[PDB]
Amino acid sequence: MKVYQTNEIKNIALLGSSGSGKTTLVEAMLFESGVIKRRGSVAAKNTVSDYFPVEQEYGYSVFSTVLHVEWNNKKLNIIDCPGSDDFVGSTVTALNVTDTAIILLNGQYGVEVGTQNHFRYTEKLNKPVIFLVNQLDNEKCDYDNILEQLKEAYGSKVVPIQYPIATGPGFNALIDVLLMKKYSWKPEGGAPVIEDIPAEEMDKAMEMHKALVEAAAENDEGLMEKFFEQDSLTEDEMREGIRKGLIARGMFPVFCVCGGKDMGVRRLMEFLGNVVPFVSEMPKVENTDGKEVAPDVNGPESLYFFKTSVEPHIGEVSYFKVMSGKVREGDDLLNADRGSKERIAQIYVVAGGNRVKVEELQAGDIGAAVKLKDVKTGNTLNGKDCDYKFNFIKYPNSKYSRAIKPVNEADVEKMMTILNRMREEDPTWVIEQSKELKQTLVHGQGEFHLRTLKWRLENNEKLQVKFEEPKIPYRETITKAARADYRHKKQSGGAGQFGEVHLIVEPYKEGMPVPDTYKFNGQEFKITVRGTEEIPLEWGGKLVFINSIVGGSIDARFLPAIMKGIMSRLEQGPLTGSYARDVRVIVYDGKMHPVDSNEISFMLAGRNAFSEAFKNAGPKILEPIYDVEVFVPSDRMGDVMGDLQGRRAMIMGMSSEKGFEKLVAKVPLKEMSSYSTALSSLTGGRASFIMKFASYELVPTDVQDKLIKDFEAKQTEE
Ligand SMILES: Nc1nc2c(ncn2[C@@H]2O[C@H](COP(=O)(O)OP(=O)(O)OP(=O)(O)O)[C@@H](O)[C@H]2O)c(=O)[nH]1
Ligand SMILES: [Mg+2]
Repeated sequence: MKVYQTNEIKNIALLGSSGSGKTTLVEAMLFESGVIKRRGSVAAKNTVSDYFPVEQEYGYSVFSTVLHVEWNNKKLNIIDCPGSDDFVGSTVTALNVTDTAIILLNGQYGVEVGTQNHFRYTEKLNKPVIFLVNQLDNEKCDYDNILEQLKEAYGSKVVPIQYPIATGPGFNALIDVLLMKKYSWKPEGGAPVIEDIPAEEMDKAMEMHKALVEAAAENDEGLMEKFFEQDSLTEDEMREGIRKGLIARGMFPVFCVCGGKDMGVRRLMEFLGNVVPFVSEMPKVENTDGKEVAPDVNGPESLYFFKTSVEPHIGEVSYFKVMSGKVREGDDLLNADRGSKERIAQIYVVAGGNRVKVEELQAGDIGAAVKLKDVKTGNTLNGKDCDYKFNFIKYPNSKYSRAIKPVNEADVEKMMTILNRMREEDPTWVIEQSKELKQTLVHGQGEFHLRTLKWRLENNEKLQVKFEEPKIPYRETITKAARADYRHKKQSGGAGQFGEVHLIVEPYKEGMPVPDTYKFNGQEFKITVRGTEEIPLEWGGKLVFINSIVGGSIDARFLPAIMKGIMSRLEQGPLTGSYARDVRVIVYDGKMHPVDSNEISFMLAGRNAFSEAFKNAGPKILEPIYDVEVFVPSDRMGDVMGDLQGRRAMIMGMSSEKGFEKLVAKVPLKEMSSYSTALSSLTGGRASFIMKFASYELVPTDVQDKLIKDFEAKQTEE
């Protein structure tokens, strides 16, 4: 409730591999700061962070939780990312908002594949990294090995700050380097018995202290001058280097903490409030107009909303971060996107699932608000003097897609509303409503990511849903030139409705002009350029209606009747009932009755004539393909290439980058239906791929035959 200044706040986001001790460490930090009363164990299913229903039934974190700990004149805006693999949507969301990332390492395991994955996100976003070793009570541990495992993984910038005397359940003291003191503890935990380093470990402290002061010296030019003068920095002069070094991204500290037994948590909270990048020194964020927005406390107020947790039995809560300015209760704010004139009734400060009414949130601090009208994720709310509108968080591309569908076709509207709300909760649940496919597409990050969406629908809102294979957008085309003739006449009403049009059909490709000669069955037809028209279609492709009526043999105003007739049959498609594309149509000769021919006469004449041109020509089916850039380790490069060779892929590139590689391919979309599941199995969760549409190409005939037989099988049900 106590209003915190700009210099007294600081943003941290917890990262690390799954099952490393992030949620449990959060519980200890809140307990030692007095936010909660008694610790709740993850087995007891009463933790502060994992307060969601789905997040409890699994037993591990699903949604990152925003929460704070009050310490000595410093407030920490900790965000506890889930740390899994299929929930990286919330990891990038929290890592853009925050200003420093702490990576947790499991002592028993060491540097897992989850640790490697998250550290790549920090490199992408240029965020500080502090390595934090946890779970030191497991006997299957060796702190020397953990640094040894990590020393080659990342550069020599890594320097330790603490080391335990000995691991195992008997661990109750760890020798520090930053404060040159040994911190003993009791089995209950929470009571740091500060005590000067013993004689045996006195030898081990100096060289790392010499190493530690050396690491912080090079970070700042001024501190290097102090190194020459005094040859040693004791407490605070070397603390400034870590501030700049983390900004410089050239110093990764290593810690020790037992989150299970609350050993070092008080020391951990003291460190972060002591030396991390400030909200001011962190590289300023810029809005969509290029203005380098700075964390100015006195500037205009601007709310950025990034999380919209709608956890049941509490209500819709929309978290926000203030990029600049300050927020008083009962202020006036304008929605940058679709301005609804929102008035924040009362702001809140959030500590997991528990909120406390507060009267002010200075710039660069995370907050919360409840019961808003028209605020969605990504909407920026700001004052009337400035029209700031932020868009700087780019989520990773989709990696797995299924078409959701209710068990009964009566709750479709309800399922639309729920999915929209959950897309608001997690923006990575990309939903596209394709009219051509006539299906509700759900996009995520893997097979497991969409299963979590299913579970929330099944339990929280009591709606049954199922995931089905998504339809494929197929396009028709033709191979070789051909033609046909057709004539029409009907004398059941008034006029004869006479219509006869001879037209030539051939594929259209850019760069090749139309010839004036066509060899059809040992006969010659003359084509002249009377009209060059290329109408785009709403479903992609092109249509060319080159006309060659000889000087006015047929009426020169009756062409539009054929125009709508062709597209009527072009939309359907004879081979598979799908849209066609890239066809150049040549119309030259026809027979026209002087008075009995109207628009409907030629519309039917053109339509039926065009329909029969395909089966005399060569029809084909086009399969969309996606450019794929698989980031794969060198160890499993061979197995990944083989699988692509089973996907009818095309090897195009081979990039040797660090320990990993980078593979380029053009894999058909149908073969990419379930690749994220398959790629993880082959590699072991150490690879990622990116899809990118690259137009339609043809298919081998065996694929073509499979489609046509299935197409008629559905029609037989009538
Ligand atoms: N041996 C040992 N185990 C611990 C310690 N602290 C926590 N654990 C266990 O480690 C497990 C890891 O659980 P979490 O910390 O909740 O997992 P997380 O950090 O939220 O990451 P996710 O599993 O992806 O959600 C928990 O079930 C704890 O029981 C510890 O100090 N020593
Ligand atoms: Mg977790």
